Amino acid sequence: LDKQIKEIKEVIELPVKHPELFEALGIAQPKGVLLYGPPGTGKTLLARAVAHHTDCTFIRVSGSELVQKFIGEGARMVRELFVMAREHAPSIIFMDEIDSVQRTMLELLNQLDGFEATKNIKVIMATNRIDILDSALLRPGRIDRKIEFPPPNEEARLDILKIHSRKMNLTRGINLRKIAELMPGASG
Amino acid sequence: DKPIRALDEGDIALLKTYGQSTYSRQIKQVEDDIQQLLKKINELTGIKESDTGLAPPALWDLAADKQTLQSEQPLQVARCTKIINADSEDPKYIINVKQFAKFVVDLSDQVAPTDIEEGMRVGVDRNKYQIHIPLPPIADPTVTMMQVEEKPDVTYSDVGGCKEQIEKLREVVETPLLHPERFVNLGIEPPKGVLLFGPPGTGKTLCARAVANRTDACFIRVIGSELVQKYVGEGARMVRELFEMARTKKACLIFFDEIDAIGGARFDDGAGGDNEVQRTMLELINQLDGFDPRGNIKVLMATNRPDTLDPALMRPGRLDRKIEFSLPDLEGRTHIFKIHARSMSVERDIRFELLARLCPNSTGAEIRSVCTEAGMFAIRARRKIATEKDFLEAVNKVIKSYAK
Amino acid sequence: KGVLMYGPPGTGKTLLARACAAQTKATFLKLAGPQLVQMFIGDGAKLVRDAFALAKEKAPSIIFIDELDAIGTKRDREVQRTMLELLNQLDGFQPNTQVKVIAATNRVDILDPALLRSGRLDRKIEFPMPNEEARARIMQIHSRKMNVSPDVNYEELARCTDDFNGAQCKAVCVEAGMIALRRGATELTHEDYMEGILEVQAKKKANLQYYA
Amino acid sequence: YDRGVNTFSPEGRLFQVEYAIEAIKLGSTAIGIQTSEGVCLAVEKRITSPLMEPSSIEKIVEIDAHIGCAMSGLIADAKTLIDKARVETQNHWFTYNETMTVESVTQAVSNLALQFGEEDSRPFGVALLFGGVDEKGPQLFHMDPSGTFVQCDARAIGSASEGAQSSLQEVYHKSMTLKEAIKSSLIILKQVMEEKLNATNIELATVQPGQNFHMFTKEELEEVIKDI
Amino acid sequence: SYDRAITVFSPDGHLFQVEYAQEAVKKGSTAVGVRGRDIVVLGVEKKSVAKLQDERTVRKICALDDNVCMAFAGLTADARIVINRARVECQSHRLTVEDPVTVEYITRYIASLKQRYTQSNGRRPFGISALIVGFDFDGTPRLYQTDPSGTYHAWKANAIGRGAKSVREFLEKNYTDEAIETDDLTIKLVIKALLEVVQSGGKNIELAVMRRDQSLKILNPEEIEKYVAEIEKEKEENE
Amino acid sequence: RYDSRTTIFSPEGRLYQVEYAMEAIGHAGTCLGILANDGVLLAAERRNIHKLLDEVFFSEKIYKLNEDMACSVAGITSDANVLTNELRLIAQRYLLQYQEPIPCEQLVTALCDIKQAYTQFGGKRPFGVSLLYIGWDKHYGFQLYQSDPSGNYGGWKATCIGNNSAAAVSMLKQDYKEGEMTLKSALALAIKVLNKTMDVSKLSAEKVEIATLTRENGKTVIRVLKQKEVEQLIKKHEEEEAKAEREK
Amino acid sequence: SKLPLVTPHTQCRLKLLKLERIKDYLLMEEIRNQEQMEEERSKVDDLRGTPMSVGTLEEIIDDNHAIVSTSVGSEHYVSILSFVDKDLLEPGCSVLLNHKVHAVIGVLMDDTDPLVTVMKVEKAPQETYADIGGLDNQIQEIKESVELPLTHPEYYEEMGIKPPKGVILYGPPGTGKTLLAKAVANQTSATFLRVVGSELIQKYLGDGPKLVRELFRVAEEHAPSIVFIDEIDAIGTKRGGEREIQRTMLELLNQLDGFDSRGDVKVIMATNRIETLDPALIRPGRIDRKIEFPLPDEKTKKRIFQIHTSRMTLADDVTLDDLIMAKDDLSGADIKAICTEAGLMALRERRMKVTNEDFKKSKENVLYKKQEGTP
Ligand SMILES: Nc1ncnc2c1ncn2[C@@H]1O[C@H](COP(=O)(O)OP(=O)(O)OP(=O)(O)O)[C@@H](O)[C@H]1O
Ligand SMILES: Nc1ncnc2c1ncn2[C@@H]1O[C@H](COP(=O)(O)OP(=O)(O)O)[C@@H](O)[C@H]1O
Ligand SMILES: Nc1ncnc2c1ncn2[C@@H]1O[C@H](COP(=O)(O)OP(=O)(O)O)[C@@H](O)[C@H]1O
Ligand SMILES: Nc1ncnc2c1ncn2[C@@H]1O[C@H](COP(=O)(O)OP(=O)(O)O)[C@@H](O)[C@H]1O
Ligand SMILES: [Mg+2]
Repeated sequence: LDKQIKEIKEVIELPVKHPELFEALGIAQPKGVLLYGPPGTGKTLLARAVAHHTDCTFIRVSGSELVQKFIGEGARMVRELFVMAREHAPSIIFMDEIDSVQRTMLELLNQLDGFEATKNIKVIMATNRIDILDSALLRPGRIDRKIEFPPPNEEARLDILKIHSRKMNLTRGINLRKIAELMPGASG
Repeated sequence: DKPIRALDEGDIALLKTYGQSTYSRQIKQVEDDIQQLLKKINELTGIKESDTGLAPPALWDLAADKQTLQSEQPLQVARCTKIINADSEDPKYIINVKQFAKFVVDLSDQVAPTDIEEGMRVGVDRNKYQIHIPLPPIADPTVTMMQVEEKPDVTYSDVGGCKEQIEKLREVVETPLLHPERFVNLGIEPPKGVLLFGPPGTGKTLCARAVANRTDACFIRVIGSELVQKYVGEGARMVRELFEMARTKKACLIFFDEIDAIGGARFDDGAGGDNEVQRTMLELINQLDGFDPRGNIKVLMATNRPDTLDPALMRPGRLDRKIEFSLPDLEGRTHIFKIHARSMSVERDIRFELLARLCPNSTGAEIRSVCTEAGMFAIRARRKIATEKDFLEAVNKVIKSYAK
Repeated sequence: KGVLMYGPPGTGKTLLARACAAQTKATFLKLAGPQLVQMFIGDGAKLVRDAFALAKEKAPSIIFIDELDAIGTKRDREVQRTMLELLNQLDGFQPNTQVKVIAATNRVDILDPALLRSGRLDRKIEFPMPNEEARARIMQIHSRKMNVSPDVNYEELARCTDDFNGAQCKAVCVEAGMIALRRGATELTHEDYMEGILEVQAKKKANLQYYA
Repeated sequence: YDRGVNTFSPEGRLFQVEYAIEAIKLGSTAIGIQTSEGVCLAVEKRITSPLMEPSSIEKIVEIDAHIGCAMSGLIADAKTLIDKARVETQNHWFTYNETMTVESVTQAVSNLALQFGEEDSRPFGVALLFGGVDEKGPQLFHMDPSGTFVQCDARAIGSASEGAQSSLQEVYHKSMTLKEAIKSSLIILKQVMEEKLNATNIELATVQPGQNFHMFTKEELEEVIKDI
Repeated sequence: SYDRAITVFSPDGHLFQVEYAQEAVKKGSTAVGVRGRDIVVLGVEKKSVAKLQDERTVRKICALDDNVCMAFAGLTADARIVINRARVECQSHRLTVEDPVTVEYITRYIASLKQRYTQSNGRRPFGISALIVGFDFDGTPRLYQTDPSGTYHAWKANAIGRGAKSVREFLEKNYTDEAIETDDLTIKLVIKALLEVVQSGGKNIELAVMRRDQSLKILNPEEIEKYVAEIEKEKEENE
Repeated sequence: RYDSRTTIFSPEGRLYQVEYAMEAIGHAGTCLGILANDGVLLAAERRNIHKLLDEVFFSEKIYKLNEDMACSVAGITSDANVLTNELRLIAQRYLLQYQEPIPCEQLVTALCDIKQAYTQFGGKRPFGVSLLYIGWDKHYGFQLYQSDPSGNYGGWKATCIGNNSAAAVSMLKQDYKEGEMTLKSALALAIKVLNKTMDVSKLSAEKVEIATLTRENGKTVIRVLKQKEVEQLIKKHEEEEAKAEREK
Repeated sequence: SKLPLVTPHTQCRLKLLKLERIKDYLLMEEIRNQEQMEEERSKVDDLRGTPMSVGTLEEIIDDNHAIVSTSVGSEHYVSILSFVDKDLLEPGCSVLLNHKVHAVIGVLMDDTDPLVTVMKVEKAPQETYADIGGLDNQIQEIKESVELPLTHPEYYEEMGIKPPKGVILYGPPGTGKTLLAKAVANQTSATFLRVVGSELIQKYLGDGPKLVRELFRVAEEHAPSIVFIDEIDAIGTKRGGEREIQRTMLELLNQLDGFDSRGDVKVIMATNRIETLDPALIRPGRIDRKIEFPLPDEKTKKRIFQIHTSRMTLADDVTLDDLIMAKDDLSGADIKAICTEAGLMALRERRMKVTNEDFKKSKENVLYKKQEGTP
């Protein structure tokens, strides 16, 4: 997958490398990112990778802790993650599987509307399935694009194989090309 | 359209500059230099002294400070327990230096054994832990500010239309403490518990504040939500020192406001729920009327849902007298308008009765708000006197805006 | 070894416990249900066990539980564990030595499973709403100090005071006294008692045909 | 205890139709007075938009010329009750060849009011005022979603009905002439609803024993306007 | 009590379900109709037929009888079934009854239909409202509207929520007690309301005018654009 | 939770059940109606491409009910079948009481009214089936219409329903043709749109079902394409894309 | 402390003049010169011989004796020296002790309570009346009840009013409700306390109402302060969650008025659904004012771009009036996206300056984000 890298870089790596462009053209910096695609398939693999190249602090949050479901601490836990991230600026906050309760959603929207971009602190929240809630989150000041993760193509799946193929040995003629085409539509 | 990609690092250098070349480099250098020079100034100035400070110099030090420092004993706090009294000459005392240890100690020769009871929260010396001084029992902190410690600026004159209500309330709460001689000579025991109930905004809390002002004795305010605590049994414990603190006073008033918060009737079909609150409410019931008679602790109780209260708490003996508050009538509305408008800057020519009969069943709080809004109407014109017109327009605004 | 006192509030259970303490001369231990809950993990169990130990060490002793349903709630596990400690103390290996226990509740239905067991509470004593003659005796008792006019028919007051509990009747006498004070009366009469009942009895309710 | 009408509340009441009584509060106020000189009914409008046809609000409607009718509630159930009343009166005339006395109208309307939970629905959130001049002289009745009906010397029903009813009780007695009763109702309405009264924001209707026709008032309120 | 059932009262007497029906209408698009000196004129807006979709199937207006037409806003399925019911009712009443139909009777009928389908559980109320025009008030024009709550009223001019909030205020500010001078000024006021409407580009705006003596007439997009340009010019010299 | 029953209204005034139905067709199929002239066609892809499914009826997505009517199906199969039989019964009744072929619009509106009625009343569930029909009549001749569970009928020059409908409608806006747009151009457009909507390369014939109506046969005829002609169309599309690659 | 703000943000030599003037003043401030050219400290600091320990005090027995506890938990009855600020010592504070005899030797800067440390929001200097487009009716109304009572009580003091104790702001989301109240805090000197109603709903039995007490306690020591309750409707609407929310609501009504005194703090609440909250909130005796926030109209919108488009580089083809005509379709928060998306849009055009077409390709993308229904 290649298109994912560019748009995430333009929305995360770019706001990290050249803040002068957004002040020179007088814009509020982009604030949020949201990922559509099958669960995983480079979803976390992308977010973890971009944080390394920007060297900002990465925050990993599962969808499970998001849905404590007995009014656990959703009201304030969101803030506690946010404040610590500001303390370690620049930082990247990542959450996964938003599809996995309404009150803390409103809480997150208010924080998303309220926190300042003065610290290169951004939110990348990821999803697996096409949900009715997901289309409602795409709002001003919260998220700015719709990165898509398609199932890997034939040559694409071959590259995935080659990524883990370095360690593995081989016979006198292992053609990964022919192996690649045997799984149409398989995920990453 | 035509597909495109993001910016190139080679592009960005000129693209950020290109058109903007007039003052951009200079302005940026000035900005960053300003920032770093400010950081310099902050450093060269040094750390801003976080010194808390002391009292102003003219008052303090003296040789007496060093004197008491060198002379006085650094006494340690502890809890006494179970006087031995085996030989009754030196009866021996077991104390608990809380967080530290437990000990068997004696008294200093200054303090008499009759001055020590069991527990007693006694402080001891640091070397041999002799009993050196008795200390007041530790009232729980959050219970302490619950004491009002100040009289609100309201008298019974402010309360209007509730004349029989305040009459019975003074009969039950103020009369026995001011004039105990009437009851005993006749030979009756006055009531000790009052429940005030009515619609929201009827003026119950106003009578509460009026009583607290005219009390002249110790008065403690309670809001029903305060006793709710997340720890189990903490609310009941809190009620316990709340009552014991009151007993320490020479007669005292206790005021719960909206006891509905915890006073809910006991229920079981939920297999759980608010039973933790119910335990606190049971402790309260036990405190008002049970073993160990309450003493001269009159209890004032106000709530919007008298129906919802548990019958056991609702029982007379704990709540001896029920006082009903109703929406003011035309006479009551005129009286309350007279009350609030008196302090306001108006012409002494307004037809208060016209305003009142123009007023529907609107509560007393509505009267206060309408008077304030008339004052606001006057202020918006910067008229240093209010007008009757302002009162009317406030009536339309408030009453009809809600009645829309 | 176990006597449980139950009934609607105002029947006088606490008063009977107080009198029993008054006359017995024995070591008397009084406590309410909320006094045993606590927040610490074992604290309530320690209080129950240690109170039973003190009752033992004092030998002939009586323990009084008031509003037992506080910890007597049916089978938040902390209150459950304290209650279980309570029943095991009540039953006891080498049971009860010479320690008698008295419990008072207004709601039996919350107690249920095993606290009401015949072993732990041998006698269940029901406190009914006072009888008419009982109500007359009630008003006699509390008026003894109040110097009432002799021309008062307490049987008539009992006729008026239906559904009244003992506490409400005492409040009726106190209200008669306060009404006499409002009149500034040297002595109080039958009329004052009637006004006392009229103010005590009930909310008197609204117009009961226009309801729905 | 709110799922349906066919369930008794713990106190014996019904917390489903008691809210139907509460629905009367959200309706506009209406005034009805019975006098020996005649029966008059007053209805408040609170003009909602100048574009509306003022008479399009059916809160003043006639079921027969000897009788009057007024409304306070949801206008839909109101029109249902109105139609039912016209139907019963017309059928009573068709069978008996005489006017349906107002008490019989109020009783017979109420049988439809008694269908919320006893056939085999929901009470209609409408409270009505009837005024009739018949074989028992001038008559004014009131009926409510609970199905109870009462002959009234005077009555005020709707929003702010309580204060109007109280003031009318203080002023009215059962021996006034009709005109002073209308004046009292008019001043009470002028006090309560919006402002200086006029045909746009208030409606008036009155029927007489000697004039068993035309309760309605159409721009003869101008006398009221110049008077009150 | 809550709003989960059709026939249940709120504890303060409100019926939240019918209020939700009115609000579901309120999300429906602009619909404003007026009655002029003699003619009644309506304007359909916000259709926004996007390229591939055809505007013929939109049914911007349906005529119940030769003296009454309707379109409704909200749900097109409910609008269609009510159109069929009203058409059948008016035609059958005119065919069967000894005397023909007037717009008042069909107004009562549709109000009763909404009240009926609103009256019981297991039967969803219509989520549509419409503004009724009649020719035969003894030959005079008259205008009603209908509401999901089974409610109807008569207006000199009426609008519904999405068009109400702006356009209806604009009308109550502008509406002259003198009836719009001739059908020319009637269409002029309709075009002015469309100007108060969101977009007024003419890409999907269509109008139908009925003279209360002549039968219903349908306006072409070219005439609508000409009227819009005339109104824009009139605002232009208004400076 | 205000989505339980079809007859209730939510505090935002929307019908979650009917929206759930729309989303149910959201993954039903990829059936499309082609923009065409001189003849109108439907194109359908089957998610039942398998080595052992028999397709005994020689068609599982298309269903013909007239000498001038036909329909393509994507949704719940049982609802689809009962709806098609109901359409057959409506056509029979109209032909019996009129002795005339039904107008297409009247028929589809009748079905949409029945669907709306099924949604309106309690204890009843919306037909989660959207199906496309074509017809020629004496009112408007060539006609193509779409229907949805809510009881709404959509008239379209071209439309596609089912999964990945967004890409199909976007390209049909982009690759749109008007007027002279013959049936063969419609075949090419349908081939292209199904190749893009599907993830496959060299779209296999057994994964597509296509039928059409022709009016040069003005006595009127409806044809369902076999495997060979569809394969020839696939080869034509392949050579077209090969030429486009040669255009670089 | 902070520097003043340059007047024109536009690249110009006037801004150069202002920045060089501030540079000159900062250079005169630049400490080096002064850094180039007894009994009180010697005695008392000897009395508090180093090292010093910090202890928690909750008692005052005499004016020179109290109970003090240290971190390990032990409690000590110790003497207070003369130089300790008597008013500063109150229960729960942290007190410095002498390391030898634990005598109280001074009060300390209180630094604890992290939750309310978050709660005392910044001065909100980033928000200002100059950043708000044409909310004239709201401004004067909010000036009546909030800003003026906190600025010149003289009118209220003279005329005899008790100023209103609470205001509720209602309007569609993004209309600027929060921005106005924040701007009031900047406009006034009062400290700003912001809280969103969803957060105070707490799992444990009693903390929810406790936080309400915790907030209005925090407001009181700051004296002039603003408490901002955002999206109040979560705790106020209609009706084991049921009882606690009622209990929480009632706590507000007891701190929004009720018993005792309220000092000076003003309360501002915001919500989108005024037609849903409890009548107790709508109670025109409890809450004196309810402010309306309509969707921005034509004139208000034009100001909004003027506020938001002030910072980018524009073309002469931009027609702001055209982007305004349609309706009150979008709130200002949406219009912020209009600027932001366009800024990104023109950036994607590889131009650092925006054109009208960029705004059209800014307006559409904002519109597709809307939902679908009732076709
Ligand atoms: N039989 C009785 N004889 C005398 N006084 C009685 C009697 N019953 C009740 N009372 C009165 O009841 C008052 C207090 O009620 P008491 O607590 O004893 O009753 P209860 O029903 O056990 O209440 P609770 O369980 O709430 O404690 C006493 O002051 C006493 O005068
Ligand atoms: N495009 C890809 N190339 C290589 N590995 C991948 C790809 N997509 C997913 N993975 C595998 O997925 C794992 C990372 O988790 P991922 O699937 O990206 O997200 P999640 O943690 O949500 O499942 C890695 O172990 C990696 O091997
Ligand atoms: N009868 C009255 N007399 C005078 N003032 C009243 C009366 N009733 C209400 N008010 C005014 O309205 C307010 C009512 O508050 P209150 O009803 O006591 O609050 P609570 O809801 O705690 O009972 C008071 O501040 C008072 O100024
Ligand atoms: N009238 C206005 N003037 C200036 N900015 C506005 C206006 N309306 C909205 N905004 C923008 O919207 C944001 C404020 O949103 P707001 O409506 O306070 O959120 P909420 O709806 O949660 O209260 C600010 O960032 C501001 O840029
Ligand atoms: Mg007891």
